[PDB]
Amino acid sequence: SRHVMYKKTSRDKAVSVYLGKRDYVDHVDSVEPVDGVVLVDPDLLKGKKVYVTLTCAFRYGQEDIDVIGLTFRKDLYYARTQIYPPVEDPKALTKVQERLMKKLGNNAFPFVLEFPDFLPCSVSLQPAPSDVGKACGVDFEIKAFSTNNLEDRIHKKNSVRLMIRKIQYAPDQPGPKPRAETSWQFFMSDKPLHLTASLSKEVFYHGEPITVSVSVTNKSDKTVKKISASVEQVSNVVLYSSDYYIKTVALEESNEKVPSKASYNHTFSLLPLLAYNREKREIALDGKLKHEDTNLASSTLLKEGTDRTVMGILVDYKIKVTLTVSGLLGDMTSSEVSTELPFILMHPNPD
Amino acid sequence: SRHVMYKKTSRDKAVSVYLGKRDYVDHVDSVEPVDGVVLVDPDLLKGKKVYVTLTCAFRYGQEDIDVIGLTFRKDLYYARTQIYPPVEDPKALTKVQERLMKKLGNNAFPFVLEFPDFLPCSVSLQPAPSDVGKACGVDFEIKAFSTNNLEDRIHKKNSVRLMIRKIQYAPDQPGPKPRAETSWQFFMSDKPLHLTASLSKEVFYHGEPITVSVSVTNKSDKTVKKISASVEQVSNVVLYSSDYYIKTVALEESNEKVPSKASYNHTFSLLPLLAYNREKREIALDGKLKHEDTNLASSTLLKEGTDRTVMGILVDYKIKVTLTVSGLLGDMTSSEVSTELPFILMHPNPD
Repeated sequence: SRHVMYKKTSRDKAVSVYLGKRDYVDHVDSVEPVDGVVLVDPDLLKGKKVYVTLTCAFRYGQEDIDVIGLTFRKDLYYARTQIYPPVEDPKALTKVQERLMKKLGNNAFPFVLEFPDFLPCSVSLQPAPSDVGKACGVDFEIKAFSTNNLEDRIHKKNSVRLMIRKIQYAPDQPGPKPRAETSWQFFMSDKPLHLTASLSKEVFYHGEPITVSVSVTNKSDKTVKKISASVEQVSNVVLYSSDYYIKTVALEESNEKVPSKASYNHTFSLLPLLAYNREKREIALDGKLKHEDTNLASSTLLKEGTDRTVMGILVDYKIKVTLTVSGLLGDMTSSEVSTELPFILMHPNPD
Repeated sequence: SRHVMYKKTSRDKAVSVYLGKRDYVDHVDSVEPVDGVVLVDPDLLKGKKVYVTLTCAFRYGQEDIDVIGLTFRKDLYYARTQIYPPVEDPKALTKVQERLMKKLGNNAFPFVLEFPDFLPCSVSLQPAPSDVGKACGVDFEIKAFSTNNLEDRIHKKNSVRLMIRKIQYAPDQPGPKPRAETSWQFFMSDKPLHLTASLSKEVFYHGEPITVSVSVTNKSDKTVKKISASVEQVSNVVLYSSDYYIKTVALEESNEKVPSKASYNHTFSLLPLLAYNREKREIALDGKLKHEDTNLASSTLLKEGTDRTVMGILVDYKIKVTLTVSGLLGDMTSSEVSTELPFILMHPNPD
């Protein structure tokens, strides 16, 4: 039984919001709803009506939504539900809504705000210290407030705001094994540099090592000086500025030589975590850096022909294995050749 | 007959330097020497001796060498030659040194400063407006000055400085044809996505179109939505800060579909010039942006096991062809796969 719960009271002692979670799982097929409870104080309400909202929104300039001096903002969703005076809709309470209701008492009014399937998940771009202002990403916010009319300035102490998150999971099995053969033919004649990278599965979760079986067969006269397997994260902003970023989030090298007429076989273990990329800036995270529950951003996925500008940021990951061949181009020069496999990265299934 | 010549007089009317060129060709095998002439005025010299220097040097912080407020500087070469009073070395004058000598008269003393083969060519990184200070690169400078002792402060008006450049050429023939087969095997069974990019040659010059013959054979159930061929420039700084940059300097897309059981054949024409990349910042050039004779930086080349930190910046270019397949990873998602060929980019042979 989960004993933990998130709550915040409006600083006029009028409204108060109570959530079980802050992180809601997008299962691709469906999304977890925001089942919550709102407390009221009819005396201090002063005959004002109370509503609850759910706002998904892209921002650009600052970290959070509720901050002065944004460069751009574009709400991607809005909902509203009157909780007091209550439009009498006695729906079945969730097991979480029971826990929150009993403790409070009679002035506890449940609610359920739903999530669309066209929205992205939570994503944030931590900017470089110098380029502070490039900061952008998608945010989510539950908010409750007391009001009379529907077109009024909501006062400082009337409102109450909880920053929530949307995180993405999907099953990795049953799934195939991605493979990539490739054969470079430099020079006269037909003597190829064969490379063969492969994966065990297409989906991966934060914390999971990513095994890449490499298989080189060097028929050329020239030698392979280094072999290296990496995880690259590409980020594409698709609102306001539309910037582009790329980061190596994991890397493992092999300084072993692979000369002519030789063959190489090794399985690299790559582990892209934020832990080893804290110092790195201009990187796509699924939250704020200071928070502990933050990881690298999940793989964005676009269905059919959805408006790309909706997603806010497009994050994708790929494996990349790179051979560093001595000679090849130039009499005495080291050149590089690579081959890239894409994969999905997501948040693991919560307990 | 070239009627043009570069000259600058020290603003004490003491020393003056006269060059035919400012751009000297590194032919990889050899380098063009700095054949020049120096003018003197024995009366105003005031019994001071005159020398001529050739200084290759990396810098970081500003555009030029002769500027106040550098963050880092590391000279990579230094030479000196006394021209007055002349150590009597009557060597044969070049055809260029003749032209400069006759016009001046009796006070014209020729000189020849040589270039090592361990030095890089001219390269510069134009920083972003925001990140001004990332500016770095290799510079070259001919300098003459009048002095008494060898350990004195050279005065403002005694010295004279000409910023010169070192540019790299090499022959493209006789040469092979780079090719790259690659075969992706996603999903169960054995149905591959075949891609085959190829080049006509390995060396290319500024201004020359780069033809890439692409050849797709889609045996998989899924469709290829887009095909794209690009030129990527990677820059690696190897002194002081050691930053990393990557830029698409040329791009050509093909929105033609390539469905299952189908085949694609087309030759893309890519043309990486600075003209189409002026707006782009954090890009490796072979000079200052404001100058007209500037292009994209040439391909750096490292021989045997040279100290990489000598070159200052490591610039490399590659062709990249990218297939954008619908489906593949995810039920209804577009993923990408690519294959990369390296090539050499250099300055063309001067007239």
